[PDB]
Amino acid sequence: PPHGELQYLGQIQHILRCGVRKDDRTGTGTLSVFGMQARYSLRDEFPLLTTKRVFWKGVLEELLWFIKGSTNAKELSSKGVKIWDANGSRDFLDSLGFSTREEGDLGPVYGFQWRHFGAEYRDMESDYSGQGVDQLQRVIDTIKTNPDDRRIIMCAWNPRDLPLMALPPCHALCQFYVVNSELSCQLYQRSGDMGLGVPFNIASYALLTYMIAHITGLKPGDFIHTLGDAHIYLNHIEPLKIQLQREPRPFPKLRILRKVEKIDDFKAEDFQIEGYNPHPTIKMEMA
Amino acid sequence: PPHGELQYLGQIQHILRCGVRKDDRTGTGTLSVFGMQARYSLRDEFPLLTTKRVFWKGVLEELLWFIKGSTNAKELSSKGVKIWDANGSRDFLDSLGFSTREEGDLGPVYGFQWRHFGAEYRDMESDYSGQGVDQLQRVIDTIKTNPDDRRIIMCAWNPRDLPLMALPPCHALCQFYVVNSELSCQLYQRSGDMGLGVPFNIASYALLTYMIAHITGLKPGDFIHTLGDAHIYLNHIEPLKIQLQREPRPFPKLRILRKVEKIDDFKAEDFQIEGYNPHPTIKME
Ligand SMILES: O=c1ccn([C@H]2C[C@H](O)[C@@H](COP(=O)(O)O)O2)c(=O)[nH]1
Ligand SMILES: O=c1ccn([C@H]2C[C@H](O)[C@@H](COP(=O)(O)O)O2)c(=O)[nH]1
Ligand SMILES: COc1ccc2[nH]cc(CN(C)C)c2c1
Repeated sequence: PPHGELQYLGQIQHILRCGVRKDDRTGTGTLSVFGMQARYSLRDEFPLLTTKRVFWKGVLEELLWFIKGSTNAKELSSKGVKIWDANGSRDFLDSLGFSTREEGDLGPVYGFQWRHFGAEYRDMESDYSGQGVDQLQRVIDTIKTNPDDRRIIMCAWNPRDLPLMALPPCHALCQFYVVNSELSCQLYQRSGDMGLGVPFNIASYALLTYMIAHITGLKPGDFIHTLGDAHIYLNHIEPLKIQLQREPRPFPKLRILRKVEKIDDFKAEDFQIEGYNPHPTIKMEMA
Repeated sequence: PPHGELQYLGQIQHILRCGVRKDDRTGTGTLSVFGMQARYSLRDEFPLLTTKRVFWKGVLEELLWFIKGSTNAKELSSKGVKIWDANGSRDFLDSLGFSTREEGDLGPVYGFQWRHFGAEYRDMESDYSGQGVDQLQRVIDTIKTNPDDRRIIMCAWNPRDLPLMALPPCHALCQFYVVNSELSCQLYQRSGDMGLGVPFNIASYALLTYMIAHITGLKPGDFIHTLGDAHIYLNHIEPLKIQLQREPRPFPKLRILRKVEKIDDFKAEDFQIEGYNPHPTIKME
């Protein structure tokens, strides 16, 4: 029964062989394919990629940050995780015409949409209690009361709020599904950096599925990863060709160390990655 | 290496062999798989399924109805296409607590979202000019000025408006992509009836892609169909097993009979399906 990581590596091989040259905003260039799908099992395994070490602390702190409803990059930065800091910087905010906005205010991004979809975004420090649709909690309620429902969806893509965001969301939406006491999740990702982001993104939503499964007393099932523009940056090709030489090691397991009743109560210390034996990281430039 | 209609037929075979028995809202029951994807080429071909005749007039009138921004089921019904009528009926509207709403008012469904996303929905007859985001026109503008953009998206799923809709959308969102003068489209469909709906749905978005390609002077590329809950109802299994035994005929072509500048100007008579040779329909409840 073949290792789950071979699907990701397979997508890299497909983009390298069949992808087409395409320019982007940074003028690095890409090889790109439109429309891909991979399926990663979550049964007695957690799909944290082994051919290159994935930044696990980042995955976990960012997810907890989303779940709090936070849109303050400084709040994620306090936890050791810098991945949203460039997008919240005075310079980057000024380049979007948000001169009046405080540093770190990303606008109504993921945290805001999951917890207060459709509320009037004022700033990051504001009180949004009871405003908008709490999509995350409604997903959890529906899994509990009506698991066979086909509307268990969480949408981050909000065309009305897009002009206020520092970055339009990659993770447009995700859908949940229940059968035989197993919870699965599909993610529609409109744009995927296969070198840097994708492994991280797989881990983010695998972890979300494990958390919701625990709250609802279900077993994790599959994570389905669907991509729109799936691209490799040209400066990542040599690093990626190195990574493709590495045999994957078995995926680790994720233990949840205590019983937890509401999703708001999860803390970083509640999670233990057990058996993670990645090969060494390879450097790959971003902005 | 399987192509065209063989992808759809392949998904039917996969659900029949690997799908899991599941109850649904109606308690008829289904075989179901979660997460599927198919790729249909649009280059010198139009993916209107041949193993069972697809209701072409319905596809076309409904798409033009969406594009107008209409949310009035009676307006689609006037054109011979009844598929939204049950959802706009006085009884069905009363069962959702919309006793004050006129018959046919489906609420803020596709039409409204594509043209006025985020506007305050009052009723179907109201004037929504300049209100909300016009996602359809913004897709067209972006394809013209910045084809390499990865944000060319049209979203029908609006959690704030869901409680006002007669039906929550199947077609959550769709995304466009341009490379080498070819326009492609991916559709995220959260729930797919593989027997009745899916063939129709493929045709709907293939046609949308052809229309936008024409306005933007691009050639059609691929249509990618992504599904969430992909199911076959149990009463459709015997009919579907019959359909799987039919050899597909080549896909037809779609001609666009005149030059058209804005997407609002397309009319039913502008479109010609040429070479369509389907097998006879099979009935499905
Ligand atoms: O969680 C994320 C956030 C961003 N990106 C990527 C994809 C693109 O390479 C780039 C953003 O491009 P745009 O689609 O925003 O234009 O960063 C990811 O892969 N995952
Ligand atoms: O254009 C459409 C509209 C609806 N359906 C389907 C899927 C389900 O069988 C049913 C909707 O059920 P829910 O997913 O809303 O629960 O209708 C389609 O396939 N295509
Ligand atoms: C309060 O007005 C708003 C603000 C942001 C929004 N995003 C989506 C909607 C949809 N709504 C008009 C029903 C919205 C409304």
